[PDB]
Amino acid sequence: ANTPDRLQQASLPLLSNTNCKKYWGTKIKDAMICAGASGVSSCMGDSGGPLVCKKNGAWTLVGIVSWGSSTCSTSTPGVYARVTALVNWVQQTLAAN
Amino acid sequence: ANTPDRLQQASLPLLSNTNCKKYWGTKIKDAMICAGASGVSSCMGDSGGPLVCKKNGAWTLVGIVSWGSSTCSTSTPGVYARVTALVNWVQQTLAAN
Amino acid sequence: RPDFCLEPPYTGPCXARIIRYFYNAKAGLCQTFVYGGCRAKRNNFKSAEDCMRTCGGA
Amino acid sequence: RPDFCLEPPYTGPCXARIIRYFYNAKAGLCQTFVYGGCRAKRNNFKSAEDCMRTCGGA
Amino acid sequence: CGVPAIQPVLS
Amino acid sequence: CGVPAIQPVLS
Amino acid sequence: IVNGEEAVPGSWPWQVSLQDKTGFHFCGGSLINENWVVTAAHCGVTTSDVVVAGEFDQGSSSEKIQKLKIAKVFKNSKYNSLTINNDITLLKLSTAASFSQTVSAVCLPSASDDFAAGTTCVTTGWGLTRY
Amino acid sequence: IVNGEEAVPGSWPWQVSLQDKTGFHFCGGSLINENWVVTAAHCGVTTSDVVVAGEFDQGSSSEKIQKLKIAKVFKNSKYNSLTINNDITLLKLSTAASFSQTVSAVCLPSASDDFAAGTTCVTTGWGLTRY
Repeated sequence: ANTPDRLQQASLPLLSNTNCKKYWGTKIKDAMICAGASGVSSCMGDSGGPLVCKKNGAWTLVGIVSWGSSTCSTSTPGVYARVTALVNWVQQTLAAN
Repeated sequence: ANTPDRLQQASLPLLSNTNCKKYWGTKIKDAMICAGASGVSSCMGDSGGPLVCKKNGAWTLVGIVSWGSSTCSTSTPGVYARVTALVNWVQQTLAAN
Repeated sequence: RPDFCLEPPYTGPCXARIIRYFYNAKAGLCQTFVYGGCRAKRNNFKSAEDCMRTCGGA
Repeated sequence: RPDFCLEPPYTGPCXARIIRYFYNAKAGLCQTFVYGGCRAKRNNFKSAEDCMRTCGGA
Repeated sequence: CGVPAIQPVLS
Repeated sequence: CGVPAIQPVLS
Repeated sequence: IVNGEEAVPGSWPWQVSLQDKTGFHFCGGSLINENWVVTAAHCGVTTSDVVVAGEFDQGSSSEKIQKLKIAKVFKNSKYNSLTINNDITLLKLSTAASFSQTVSAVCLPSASDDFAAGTTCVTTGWGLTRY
Repeated sequence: IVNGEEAVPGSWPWQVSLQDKTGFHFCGGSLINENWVVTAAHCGVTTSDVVVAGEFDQGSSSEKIQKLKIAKVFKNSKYNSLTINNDITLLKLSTAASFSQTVSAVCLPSASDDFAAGTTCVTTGWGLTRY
């Protein structure tokens, strides 16, 4: 399959670590956050893009598309890099460069 | 879709230009010789190899595998570069180099 | 992109076995194929990079 | 040749779309495929040349 | 940051 | 030339 | 994205497309200011790749976009190539993005922010719509 | 060769395999002496390709073959890339072949030699056995 020409979007819920580990178990690590399993799925070519949530009205980067079901199943949790766990590294890198 | 590991061979008759042009018409040019249409066919990866006949007990290069049916049909004439039309060029090239 | 980017790969009538690249519009990228060595069509490149610079996104 | 040369290409679980090469034993040469970006298997090369030097003829 | 000039429409 | 040390066998 | 929907053009203006020198899209990313993009470490971005900002329709050759060269890649050195943990890389643009109606930055969270389970969030990109 | 048969190993000792630098077989050819191979012009041989002599089983890593570098390629300047006429190239080897039980030369004809229609001849190679 080929990628769509035009930018896509999907709404999807954040999952608790507990509920995410009911599928992925110990593959879920401390700088990961799960979302989806809700009828949509990130897939090939989405990696590195955003998972945003509103914070005080402003879209805020909560996840980075990372990995998931190897057939992009819409019934399993998608896994994203957890930006709150990595943002101190982000700010330090910016400050030094 | 892959080539055989082990070298293959096939016996096959030379065709007259006239009988060869009954299939290929004006595509047969003066430095081509036809052979086959006899249940065997050269195919992808054979190009540039030999078509040999005995001449005074010793195998002599009469054709060079060149072109033919686009599906390597065994009932159409294979076309080979006609070495008698090109051997003067061969000898000249060797002599100069 | 040029329409020739949408034609299937063409091995042609010669009997060589030469590795070339063609753009595969169904997959959206260039793929190898075996070329017979004469009468190439235009969706036939000597590198993946040439192929993608010429047909990428068709 | 190494048996890993005979394994089908592996996209893996990450969600990238990265062009890689794998040896296709059925065709006898390396082809392109889309790799997810993590957990590559060994039949996964960055160029056709690396792929054929490692798996050619398997 | 985080405020698009063109508002998204989510279905 | 033209005389193989190992003689070809044709069918 | 499988079972998503087409975005309103330009309504996700921090979304970038990461492309090789031929224009092939291999990953997305997000602008966090005019000089920096955040993306995933497993995308394997190098300084030969390009950040394309302001894009909507990758099949439209007439769309105004900003093709931006990458000066330096900062892969998080803790990225774990076995577990996929710490999957983040920063791209420092060699030329600043020009912010506009269709190009601008996403906010970053504070390390202590809690986004509750069940919160409806959004993800975007040009990934496959069927596997 | 479609519907041919396996040769007796080494019984066609002028048959060479033309390979790229990785060992991929793309054409055949014939030794005409210790320094020269004749092949087809459309094979597109270059000095980066190699002449492999003495081969039988391309899947056998233990066979005793001679891998011979190519010094210069002499494509017939009259080769017609539209009609395929004059389809001949000479390869001058940078190191001579060593003649042996499994490596030796085919004879060349004279230009006036006549080979009758219907003469049973032989062709050899590692081309496809099915298209």
